[PDB]
Amino acid sequence: APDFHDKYGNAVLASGATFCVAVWVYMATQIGIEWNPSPVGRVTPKEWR
Amino acid sequence: SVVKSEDYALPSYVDRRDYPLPDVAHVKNLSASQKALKEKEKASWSSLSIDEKVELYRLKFKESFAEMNRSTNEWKTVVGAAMFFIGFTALLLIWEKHYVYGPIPHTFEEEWVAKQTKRMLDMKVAPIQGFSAKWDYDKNEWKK
Amino acid sequence: ASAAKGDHGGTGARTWRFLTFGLALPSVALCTLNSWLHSGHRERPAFIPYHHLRIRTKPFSWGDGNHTFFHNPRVNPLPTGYEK
Amino acid sequence: MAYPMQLGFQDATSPIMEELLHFHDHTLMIVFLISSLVLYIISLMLTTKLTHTSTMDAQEVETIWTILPAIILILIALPSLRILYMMDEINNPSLTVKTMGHQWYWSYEYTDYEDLSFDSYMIPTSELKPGELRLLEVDNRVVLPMEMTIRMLVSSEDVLHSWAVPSLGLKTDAIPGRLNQTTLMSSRPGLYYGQCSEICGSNHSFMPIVLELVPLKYFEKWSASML
Amino acid sequence: HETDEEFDARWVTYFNKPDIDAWELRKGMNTLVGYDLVPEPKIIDAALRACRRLNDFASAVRILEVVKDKAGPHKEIYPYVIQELRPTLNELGISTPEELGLDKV
Amino acid sequence: KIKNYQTAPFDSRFPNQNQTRNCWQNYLDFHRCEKAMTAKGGDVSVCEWYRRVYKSLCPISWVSTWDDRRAEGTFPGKI
Amino acid sequence: ASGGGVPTDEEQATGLEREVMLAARKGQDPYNILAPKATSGTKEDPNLVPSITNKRIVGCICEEDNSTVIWFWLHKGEAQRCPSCGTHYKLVPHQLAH
Amino acid sequence: FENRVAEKQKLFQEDNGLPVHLKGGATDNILYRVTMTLCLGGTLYSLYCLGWASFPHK
Amino acid sequence: MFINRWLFSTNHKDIGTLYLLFGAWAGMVGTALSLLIRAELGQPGTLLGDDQIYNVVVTAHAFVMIFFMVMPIMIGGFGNWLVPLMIGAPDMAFPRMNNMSFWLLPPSFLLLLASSMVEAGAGTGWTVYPPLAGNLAHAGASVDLTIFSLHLAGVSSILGAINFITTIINMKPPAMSQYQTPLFVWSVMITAVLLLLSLPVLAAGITMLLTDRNLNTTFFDPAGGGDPILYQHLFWFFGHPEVYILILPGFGMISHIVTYYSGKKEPFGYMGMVWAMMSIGFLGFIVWAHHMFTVGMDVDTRAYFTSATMIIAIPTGVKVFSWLATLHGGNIKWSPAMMWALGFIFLFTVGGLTGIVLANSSLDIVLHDTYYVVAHFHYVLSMGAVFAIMGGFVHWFPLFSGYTLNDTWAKIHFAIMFVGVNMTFFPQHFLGLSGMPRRYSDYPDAYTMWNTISSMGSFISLTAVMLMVFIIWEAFASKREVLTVDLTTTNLEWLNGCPPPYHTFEEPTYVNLK
Amino acid sequence: STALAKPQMRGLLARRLRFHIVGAFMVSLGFATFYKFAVAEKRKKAYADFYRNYDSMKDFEEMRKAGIFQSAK
Amino acid sequence: ITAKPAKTPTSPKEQAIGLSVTFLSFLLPAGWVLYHLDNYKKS
Amino acid sequence: HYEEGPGKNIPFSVENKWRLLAMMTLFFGSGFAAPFFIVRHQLLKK
Amino acid sequence: HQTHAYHMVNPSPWPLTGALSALLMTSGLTMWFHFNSMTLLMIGLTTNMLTMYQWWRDVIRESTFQGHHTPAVQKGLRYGMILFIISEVLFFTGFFWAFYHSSLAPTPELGGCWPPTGIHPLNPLEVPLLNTSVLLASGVSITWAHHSLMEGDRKHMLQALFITITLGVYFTLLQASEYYEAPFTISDGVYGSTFFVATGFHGLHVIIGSTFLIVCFFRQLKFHFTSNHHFGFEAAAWYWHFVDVVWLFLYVSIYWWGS
Ligand code: HEA
Ligand code: HEA
Ligand SMILES: CCCCC/C=C/C/C=C/C/C=C/C/C=C\CCCC(=O)O[C@H](COC(=O)CCCCCCCCCCCCCCCCC)COP(=O)(O)OCCN
Ligand SMILES: CCCCCC/C=C\CCCCCCCCCC(=O)O[C@H](COC(=O)CCCCCCCCCCCCCCC)COP(=O)(O)OC[C@@H](O)CO
Ligand SMILES: CCCCCCCCCCO[C@@H]1O[C@H](CO)[C@@H](O[C@H]2O[C@H](CO)[C@@H](O)[C@H](O)[C@@H]2O)[C@@H](O)[C@H]1O
Ligand code: CUA
Ligand SMILES: [Cu+2]
Ligand SMILES: [Mg+2]
Ligand code: NA
Ligand SMILES: [Zn+2]
Repeated sequence: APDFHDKYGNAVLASGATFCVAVWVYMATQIGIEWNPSPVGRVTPKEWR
Repeated sequence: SVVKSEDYALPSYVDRRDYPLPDVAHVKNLSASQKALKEKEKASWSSLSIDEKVELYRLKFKESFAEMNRSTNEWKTVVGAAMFFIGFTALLLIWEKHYVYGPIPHTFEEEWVAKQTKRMLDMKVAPIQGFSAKWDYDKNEWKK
Repeated sequence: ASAAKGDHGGTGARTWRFLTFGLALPSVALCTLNSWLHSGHRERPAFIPYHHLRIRTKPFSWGDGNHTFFHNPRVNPLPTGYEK
Repeated sequence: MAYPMQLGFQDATSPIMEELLHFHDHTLMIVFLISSLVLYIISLMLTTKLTHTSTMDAQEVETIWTILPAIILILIALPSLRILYMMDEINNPSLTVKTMGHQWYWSYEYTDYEDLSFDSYMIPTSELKPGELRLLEVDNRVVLPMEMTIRMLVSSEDVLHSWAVPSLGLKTDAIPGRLNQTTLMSSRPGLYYGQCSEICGSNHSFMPIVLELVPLKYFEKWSASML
Repeated sequence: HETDEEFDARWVTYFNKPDIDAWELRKGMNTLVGYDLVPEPKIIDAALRACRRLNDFASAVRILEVVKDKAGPHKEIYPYVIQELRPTLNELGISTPEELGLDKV
Repeated sequence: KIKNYQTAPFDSRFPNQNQTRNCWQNYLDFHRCEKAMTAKGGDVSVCEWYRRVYKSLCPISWVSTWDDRRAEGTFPGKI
Repeated sequence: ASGGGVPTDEEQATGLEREVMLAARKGQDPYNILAPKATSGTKEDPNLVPSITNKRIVGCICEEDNSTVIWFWLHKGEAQRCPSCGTHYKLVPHQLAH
Repeated sequence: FENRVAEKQKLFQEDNGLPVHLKGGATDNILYRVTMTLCLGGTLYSLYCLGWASFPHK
Repeated sequence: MFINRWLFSTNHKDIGTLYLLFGAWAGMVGTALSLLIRAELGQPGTLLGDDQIYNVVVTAHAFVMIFFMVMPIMIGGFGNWLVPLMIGAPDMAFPRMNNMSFWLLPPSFLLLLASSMVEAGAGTGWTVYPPLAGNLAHAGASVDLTIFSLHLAGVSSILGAINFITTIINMKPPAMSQYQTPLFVWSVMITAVLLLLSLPVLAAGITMLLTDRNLNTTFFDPAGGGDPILYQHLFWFFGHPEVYILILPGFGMISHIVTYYSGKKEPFGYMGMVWAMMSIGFLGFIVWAHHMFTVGMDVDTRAYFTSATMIIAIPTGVKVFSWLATLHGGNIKWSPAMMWALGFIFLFTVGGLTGIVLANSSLDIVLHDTYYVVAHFHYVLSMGAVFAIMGGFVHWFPLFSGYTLNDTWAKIHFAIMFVGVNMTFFPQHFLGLSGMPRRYSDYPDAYTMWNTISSMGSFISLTAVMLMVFIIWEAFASKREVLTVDLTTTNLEWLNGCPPPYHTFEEPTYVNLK
Repeated sequence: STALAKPQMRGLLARRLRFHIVGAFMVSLGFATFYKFAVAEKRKKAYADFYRNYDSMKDFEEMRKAGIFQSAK
Repeated sequence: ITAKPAKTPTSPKEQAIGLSVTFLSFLLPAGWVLYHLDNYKKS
Repeated sequence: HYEEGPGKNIPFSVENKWRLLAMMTLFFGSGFAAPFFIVRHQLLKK
Repeated sequence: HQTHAYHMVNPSPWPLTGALSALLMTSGLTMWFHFNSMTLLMIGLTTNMLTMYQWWRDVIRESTFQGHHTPAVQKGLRYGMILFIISEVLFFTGFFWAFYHSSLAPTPELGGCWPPTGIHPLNPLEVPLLNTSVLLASGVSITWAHHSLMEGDRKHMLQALFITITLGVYFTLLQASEYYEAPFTISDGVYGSTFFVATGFHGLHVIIGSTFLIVCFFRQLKFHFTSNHHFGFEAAAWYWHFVDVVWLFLYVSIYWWGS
């Protein structure tokens, strides 16, 4: 006789994975967090003096 | 069959790969037909039917090796659920960014950064490997 | 060492009482003599307000905060010198 | 200075710091190897249905697992100790400079010939000039001659501080009533930054160190101009 | 220690004791499966016959299961053993776990 | 005269990280010498090396406190 | 030099102290101060395990110097065997306090 | 002085169910109540003191 | 009835339970503190205020995690519950004194909270170095409250160590030699010895700080001919042994847990494990100045402390390898406790190795007072000690309570914690190598990325801590009663049932001498 | 109707251990070789190459003209 | 280990409650403080 | 003498799982809340 | 009914009142140092004394009057006391470390010498020598006491123990008087600091030990001890030797070598 995991395993895995990826991607890119990546290959140096 | 708390000091039954013949039978009380079966077991086992043999097995043991060693779908629940709570953590971080944190220093504005980066290059910050090493001073650009 | 006496046949009450009254107490009596002789108030030294002494980083929690606990007027100057 | 996303040590500025980089590569290799071996053997122990649960004899394999780590420690300690003695070698400095820790800034004294001393405070974030570094710039840098052996003497006039400049492999605690000595020698001109490295109260995070390495001639004229 | 043949003989003799009791049957099997080996057919033969003398069909089948288990991923071992035990299994009327459906989860 | 000083040289008496005693010692030596010379009718200039060394090594505040204490009669060292 | 006036244990020991002391004098060990000595531990010569109830935990150090002790309840009735070495133990219930 | 230990042994071995710290009689109870009162009282008072010290008095 | 039982206890299991309760509560406090740390450092700039409030938080975090969560749970809790049961003893030697060891802790904790409420708190670091901790840089009652808090915790532990040593030496079955006692018991005994020897030295040191602050002594004040460095020697003479105190009972529980879930009757190389714990215990008294490589110490002293510190790797290595050898050939049960233990073996090894990096005074010049130290010690404490506590807790909860946890939930909990602590601490290695100092409320902009990721990891841990509370509630809410436990023949503590009776071993076990 | 061959039936666990510990050892040497090439030698050659023809005055001069120094305009 | 079935089973719904209430008891008070931090920092 | 057995060897009641939830909540919650309220207390002084 | 020989103690309030009294004394000290008040302190000291009194009373009840101290219990108490004494040795060790640290590397503030400039140490051949002969003699009289008790001699036990206490009391009075007479104070830099704190904790231990001896004296008057069971006396005696040995180390280090 099928247990909790046999009945809900696939759903808990699928919707767990989807939720976690979605909300981490959202938090990482949409709310103004400054990650301060390397300037290397991304910043054009500008005159400062 | 039915195990009680106040039997802890008695020899008990276990299903374990590495303890194949436990200290007691799975089933200790026997019905009339079960008694007759234990009697028949004293004669040639060739005269036992398949059903009778299964029944003798099931009197002695609870689960077979195959049953006891079976794998399950628990991992899905576990991994799924962990991802869910890690996901939930992101909501706490979102709440914190919105309601707790103020603006970050002005030194992270894009123009500040671009100026700081030049200055770091003019000062040859990490010129051997770390930073300036990656800048082509001849072609005035990041090393491809 | 082995001291300079002997017994050791059996260390009992009698022996330890022997040592109490034959050696220990007499030594205490001798040292008491020696002490109650070399005593007498030696003349207190000139006061010099050395900065490593009479430390006060916080007032003491008794008296006027400026006297040590067993302050003796005769021999313990305050940070500003001997008392009247 | 450190740069965004940095994983390892700041680039070496002195021969000593270069020495520590090579010794750290050597140790780190050993750290990866051992911890990756441990992880590997765990997984090995865990990935078989074969069993052997009877009493295992120990006095044989215990040799291997005592002698091997002993050999490894000696292979660390040797280069460790060579470096340690190098750092202690007599060198004859050309110049002595004192620094005194304070809540919350550093003062420097160059008193070989004239009486030169001044205070060195963090530039407030609101007053950074464009391209300057938050929490790292000071009003008055420690100008020093490049390519010369300098004796740094370190102390404090109040609580503990510690004077550090990661690029030069330096960190010397600043203890009141005590005069700690270290030596500094930059292979290159430039600016080399560090930060107070003993908890010293409300502004511990905000009393940085900035070394300005330049040629002797410019160092002399700076000194003079600073009296 | 001792040679492989001495070990096996020691175990054969253990199980072949005519008046071996239930406790010694269990102690024997439970000890034997602790070792890093799948018992030789001759040892299993002796254990099975002890099961017969003790009128214990179920333990005979459980012994065959433990042989399988002890081989781990070496799938060749168990069927070799059964093959070698076949005259004994026929003589004693011992059905294999597979014949009994006890290999299905 | 025998000078041309850059900084205090290595001194085998104080070879370690703690240089407190090196300052102190050279501070005492200078002021000892100064007192010897000022008394017996001679010249302070022979005291000069100690003066340079202590000046190079000692924190200003230490020297400054020591000098105040010598004036006050509270200097704990022997001069 | 000498006299008396200090009570002895014989005169003044009481409660459980007194019980241990009197028991020791008759060579007995009702309070399990001593390590019992093994018999040969066969079916015929089992280790005799005293008890004031109908079961007692035995710990069997199978071979001299084993660091591993094998623990099990010994029940009133037929001798049981140590599950590791098979030595036999038999419970001998009751009494101690008369 | 005479040896009265036997009387004290009888008293403390009396089968009256009292814990040892109360077994001497009525004075045990009084002394216990004083002790516990001073401790509980003193503790409340230390909590009051912390409360007071927790705030500035300018 | 209730007061007699829980305030006047002389029972080793009840007192164990009080300690675990106390410990769990402390853990919540310690966790909050650590979220405050990581909230302040989660983006560049100032969140709470300057370094004072910040370091008040850092200081309380360490005191709470060390003296109120770890030691009470391992020694007070598991020690009291398990040690008497594992040697078949009817209780501890000094059952009443045992209770006082417990009741000293709430007042100790109350003193710690008081110091953070009066004045501006004690923002000193858990090491409490003068002159910052003295009466001019930290005027008023906070530091004195901290000192008194430590005095109470100290007395609690010294009396506890005396109790454990006496119990373990004196109260085994007559036939059981020391070499027949379980490894957990050994681990607690060795811990108790270190406590007995090291805490009085700390007591001396902090008393001296107390008198410099209040009675015009000058032990640590150059003005009066004292030395701030003397404090550091006294504190670390205690403080290194302290960390071995924090891990040893962990090692002990790891040995049982690994043995148990491998389906073995015994750990591999028992005598080797006893040897290793003893050696570690001894060596941990002769290495303290590795906390002081930057204070200005002679080169030869630095050479000695480097070398003596490194040797600790050898006995510790024997332990690690013996745990692996215990797994070898096991019938592995993948229980939640086993996962904690397996995590323990790997992550403790990592932290130990980064400790070996730090042992080299040469490199320590650059690493000292940076986040590389923080990453080393959180690997061995937040993943070491804590993993062993979790492993132990889930393994023995059914013995203590009579109920079972939901295993799935427990595995979920493990999984979240594991990601959390790794995300928190692994990046701090980078922050250290690149020079981020300790005890900063804010950092130069370059360090922003690893600090962000580290604070995110701390939030994941928070989630795991919350889930843990729910899990324990669920077990008590459901009331699944334990039936059968396997391997009782080599786990004496289980043999009287779950929970065991109030009084166990009223009739002692029977063990033949032979 | 072919019989099956007697397989190896003893020391299966031990044999697996030996095989993989030997494998772990081989991988360790392969990683040590890799690491002493992509990390340790790489680092020494970076520093060596940097300093081989390094001109500290030229470096200063570039720094000076860029304007970075308090003491040199 | 073997155990009896729960004497007072805790259903999915009941668990969701216990879990919500648990998380809430940790998040609400801290959240309150942190949210009003600015109000504290200058008042 | 004392109550023994599951749910009785403990200083808190587990008779009602909701009352228990409330207690655990107050208990672990007060632990976790304390430092935040201490921080608040320090902020609101000076 | 138990069939082992150890003591299951009656549930007791003394651990709690003990712990609370620690809270009252430490709070009290805080209050005294910072809030100019002695009241918490006095309460703490009072409950502390009441705790100790009842707790040890109960131990006497449990042993002399109830018979719980079987040999196995007595053996436990022995280890307990030994372990306790070891912990006290380490405590003192910290103060000696501090002493040797300051005096072996006297800093410039002191004049760079030891004793520091402006410190005039006590003559070790005067009262400190007397103090040494006092404690040493007391070591002898207490051994006589022990032997008399083992030989069953009531009167000579009492005499020797009395003598031992009188000597303890003597040392204390001499030390009080030295403290008063000393021209240096606890505030005279690290010299006064190490001197008064080390000899001060020592003096405290002499008082504790004397008190323990006086308890023994009264229990003996009341016939509690038998010629073979008298742990409380042994414990007091070990403690007393400890006190004597710490004195000899103080004398050699601080009074003699540090002068
Ligand atoms: C449980 C706590 C714990 C434990 C067990 C340890 C264990 C060790 N610790 Fe540390 N440590 C701390 C907690 C702990 N530590 C804390 C809290 C601090 C900071 C104090 C403060 O400033 O606040 C600190 C600080 C600290 C420093 C000071 C750094 C600094 O401040 O500058 C040093 C330097 O030597 C050090 C070293 C070590 C070493 C060598 C070990 C060794 O015991 C580890 C030995 C283990 C292994 C090596 C791994 C297992 C072995 C093998 C797999 C075999 C093969 C290994 C080799 C061949 C090397 N630790
Ligand atoms: C055991 C000790 C311990 C533990 C477990 C931790 C856990 C954590 N620590 Fe801590 N830390 C220290 C001891 C510890 N710490 C010390 C000593 C210092 C140095 C202080 C100083 O510089 O003076 C320090 C410093 C320190 C700093 C540096 C401060 C600075 O230099 O500015 C940081 C920042 O990231 C940090 C963060 C964390 C985090 C996020 C956790 C998280 O991983 C925590 C997640 C929560 C848990 C792991 C625990 C819960 C366990 C229970 C609740 C018991 C459960 C109950 C039962 C099982 C019944 N810590
Ligand atoms: C007669 C010899 C017997 C000595 C005992 C004397 C009675 C006073 C009570 C205190 C006993 C405590 C012992 C040690 C405490 C510290 C110093 C005490 C030594 C002492 O008595 O020193 C006196 C200083 O007293 C001072 O400040 C003392 C001020 C009194 C405040 C006591 C401070 C309390 C400190 C609490 C520390 C407790 C922590 C210990 C923890 C133990 C482990 C948990 C010396 O006097 P002075 O005037 O400076 O010099 C003499 C000049 N003519
Ligand atoms: C102004 C004075 C106040 C100063 C504060 C401290 C006050 C004084 C403390 C003095 C200690 C008094 C201790 C009295 C103990 C009496 C109880 C006792 O001694 O109990 C004995 C057992 O020993 C036992 O528990 C052994 C118990 C040992 C106690 C050890 C004492 C050390 C306490 C130190 C506390 C201070 C900490 C130091 C600060 C740095 C009872 O066994 P027996 O003697 O065999 O009797 C039975 C026979 O009769 C049978 O025939
Ligand atoms: C470090 C660990 C902490 C992790 C982060 C906390 C997770 C978030 C939990 C939420 O807590 C609440 O959040 C609110 C808003 O979302 C609050 O409402 C406040 O703000 C409102 C909405 O703007 C008003 O309706 C109210 O008055 C109120 O004061 C506030 O009180 C608080 O209890
Ligand atoms: Cu100055 Cu930190
Ligand atoms: Cu250490
Ligand atoms: Mg430091
Ligand atoms: Na910040
Ligand atoms: Zn056995």
